[PDB]
Order: sequence, then C-alpha cells, then structure tokens
Amino acid sequence: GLKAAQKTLFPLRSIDDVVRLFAAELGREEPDLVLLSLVLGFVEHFLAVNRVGLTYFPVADLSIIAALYARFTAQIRGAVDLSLYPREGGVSSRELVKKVSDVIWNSLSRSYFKDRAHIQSLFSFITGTKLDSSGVAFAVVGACQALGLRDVHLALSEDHAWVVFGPNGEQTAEVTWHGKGNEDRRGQTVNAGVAERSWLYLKGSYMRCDRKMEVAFMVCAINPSIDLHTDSLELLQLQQKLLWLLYDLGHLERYPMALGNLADLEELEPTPGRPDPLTLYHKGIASAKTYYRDEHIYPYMYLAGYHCRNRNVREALQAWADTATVIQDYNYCREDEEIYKEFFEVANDVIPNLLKEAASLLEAGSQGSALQDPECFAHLLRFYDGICKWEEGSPTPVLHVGWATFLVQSLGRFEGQVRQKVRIVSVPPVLTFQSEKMKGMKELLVATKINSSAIKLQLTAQSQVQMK
Ligand SMILES: Cc1c(CN2CCC(Nc3ncnc4sc(CC(F)(F)F)cc34)CC2)ccc2c1cc(C#N)n2C[C@H]1CNC(=O)CO1
Repeated sequence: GLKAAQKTLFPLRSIDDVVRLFAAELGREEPDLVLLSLVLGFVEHFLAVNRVGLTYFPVADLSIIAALYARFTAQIRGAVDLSLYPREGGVSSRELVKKVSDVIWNSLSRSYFKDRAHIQSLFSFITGTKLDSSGVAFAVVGACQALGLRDVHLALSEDHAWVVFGPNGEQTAEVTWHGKGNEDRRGQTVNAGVAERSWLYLKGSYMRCDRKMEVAFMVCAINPSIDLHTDSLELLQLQQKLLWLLYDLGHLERYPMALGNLADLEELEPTPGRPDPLTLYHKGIASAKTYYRDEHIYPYMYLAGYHCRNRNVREALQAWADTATVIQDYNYCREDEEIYKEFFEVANDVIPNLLKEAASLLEAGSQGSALQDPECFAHLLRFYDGICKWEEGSPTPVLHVGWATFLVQSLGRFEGQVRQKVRIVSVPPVLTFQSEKMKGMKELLVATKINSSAIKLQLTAQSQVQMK
C-alpha cells in the first residue's frame, strides 16, 4: 500500500518490534515482501554494515521506511506498463515476467563485486543499486507482488533461484544469473536443466515457494556477519526469533535448509524449551524426504557439520555417506561446481583432519573409537561409492589423482583387522557398492598394507604406469 494497518507498529525500536511486524504481516492475506525486505535490509545495514552511533537498535521510523517503499514502487510501476501485458485468467505471461526481470536487472550498478555480503535485500537495491544473484530473483517476485501478480513465486534449488508463474503455476522462467562466467538464460525455462539431471535443478524437486516461504527465504538471507571473525549478536537473535515464528506457523515445513539454519542458530545459543539442534537437523532431513523425494544434499551436510564440530566422527561419517547416497543419482554437469567443491573439501580436507585427530586419540587410549568401528569404515566406503556413482554417465568426470592420495590415507587410518570386518556383498557389518569403481576396489580394501598404487589406478581409471 502501504495500508494504514501496516503502519501502526512503527517506529520499530527493537528486535521484538521487528518480530511483531513479521507476525502481523504473516497473519495477513499476503505478507508484503517489499516492506519486510526493506525493514530487514535497513536493520542489517545499521547493525552489520555501519554500526557508527549504535546505542541499542537502529530505530526504523515510518517516514524512512515509507520513503524507501515509495522509491521501489514508483520505480516498478513507472517502468512496467501492465496494459501492454493483458493477463488472461489472473495469470501472468512470460513476456511480463521477463519485463520485470529486465527492469530490476537494468537498474543495477554496471560493475560491482557480486559475492559481497549485505547486498541481498531491497534496501541494497534502492540505496546501493546492488543485488546478489538470488537477490535479483527475490526482487523480481517482490516487484510482481507490488504489481498485483499473485501467481509469480520464487523457486529455489540448493544453489540457484528463479520464478514460477502462469496457469496452475506450471511455467518456469530464469530471472537472474548463476555463477561466474556462466551466461544467463533469463526468460527461458529450467526444463533443460531438469532433463539433464543436474544437481543445480534437483531433477525437478526444487522448492516452489508460496508467499510465506518467500518470507522464510528473506529471513534465511539475513547475513549477521560484520567481518571474518565477528557476527552481529542482534542480527543472529533477530534471525533466530523470526525463524521460530515461521516454524510455529508451519511455514518451514517444506523448507529443509531453513530448518538447518535454525538448528545452527540453536547450537550457537539455545532457546529454552525449544528442540535440540539434532532434532531440527532431522526435521530438515524429514522435510526433504517428505516433499522433495530425498533429493537434497544440504540437509545431510548440515547434520554432518554439526557432528564434525562436536568431533562425533561416527555420526559425521554416517551423514556424509548419506550425502553421497543422494548425489549418486545425479549427473555431474557444468554449473554444479559448488557441490563438487563441498564434496572435494569434505573428502580431501575435513575427513583427513578428523581422522588424523582420531588417530592421535586412539594412540592415547581412547575407547569406542570410530577408527576401531567397522561400521565407520563402511560409512567411509559408502561416501566414496556415492561419489564414484555420481561420476558414472556424467558429461564430465569427478575423480582425479588429487583425490587418490587422500583416499589411500583415510583408508589406512583404519587397521586391517577393522577393515576386514566389513562384508561387501554383491547384488545379486554389510555394505553393497553401487559404483563400478568401488566394486573393483573391493579386494584391495582389506590388506594389512594397502596397495596404494593399485588403489590409485582403480579410483582414477588410469590405464598405465610410468614407462621407465
Ligand atoms: C551447512 C553448511 C553450509 C552452509 N550453507 C549456508 C547457506 C545455505 N543455502 C540456503 N539456505 C536457505 N535457503 C536457500 S535458497 C538457496 C539458493 C539461492 F537462492 F541462493 F539461489 C540457498 C539457500 C546452504 C548451507 C556450507 C557448507 C557446508 C555446510 C555443511 C558442510 C559440511 N560438511 N559444508 C561443507 C564444508 C566443507 N568444508 C568446510 O571447510 C566447511 O564447509
């Protein structure tokens, strides 16, 4: 509007005042995405970007917020003439969606660092003419809502955002860029990406937001970071309280990564009476299994990271094995590089450092060590099996000799008598391999001294050894 009822809580003088505003908007027919994003971006700017003069909370006065809102709606309504795009049946056209995307995109500063923090909100769009990639998609949806286009909604994968719209909400349209050097397909569907079984489009099991989930997205998008080593306590608490509000209203039910975000916040500072982080990570995994065919990677990564921080080697390895069992049914495609990076870092840095400490503690007499548990060895094997199966039939390889050295080292952290106890069973502690690489590695996995050269040959499918 702003409508009179949206104005009565101002000025916002505290975190709890902001929560009351989110609660009022979430109780409305449609929560005002533009209003809420401006408020979050305002508060984040003066709690994380520029804290000069801060005495408690940056008071958000109505005159300030209303002027920003007016700037946004004047820009959108001046630039998008709806009479040029007749709406058949309350649904938007592809040309109208592309026009709004063009308006947002064409407003952005010509050159700036797209990976900077604090450029996610409409506050950054208005005051700095800067948005990150998914911020552009959110802004398109907010502009569409301001124009009355009730059918345009945010669509989210684990590393990209676009919009759905049109009859039955069945159309998709790219509205922003993805990655760096990748060239944008703004205005096109996501059907080629779904058909190629890339992780980026989740085989079609991506999130189709309603307006309440779009509120949850902007709340996840809060960035409490002040710099490398310092977070805003105020912004952490604000994001935590807003996630619990959404949780209680049922709006995180279909949002796995938001549940993992909330679990991370509870780990940092638990709220009395609320579920433990572990309960929340498992709800996030349950959400992915229930609504998204268990095709999401990050619910298991959230869990693994928690167990990693708590040096629970057994449970971290189980969660990473489960991450690999999801990825194995994808094809590794160009533009999936973010998930390749995460698996690379887990295999080649995080697991080695975890097992190195476990080895030292074993030498110091620890009991019940993961390194003496055959089920833990099986989890390590299943992790590599899913990565090898991922690679099968992909248009580009995954493994190379730079993975082989760490595999050999991690295998060797388990004594031969532990590795011997895993029974590897063929279809048609027990483990079945899906990948041909790990099936051929089976015989090598139980020798007292692991044949490092033969392991490397099998993992990289290297044909030959050195001539001389
Ligand atoms: C937990 C976590 C994170 C945190 N992320 C925060 C942002 C979350 N994203 C989103 N969240 C909510 N909504 C959306 S909507 C959307 C699409 C968009 F809209 F943006 F396009 C994205 C997105 C995804 C999770 C990173 C790496 C993690 C883990 C855990 C592990 C392990 N194990 N790892 C790998 C390790 C490897 N090595 C290391 O040293 C340390 O990390």
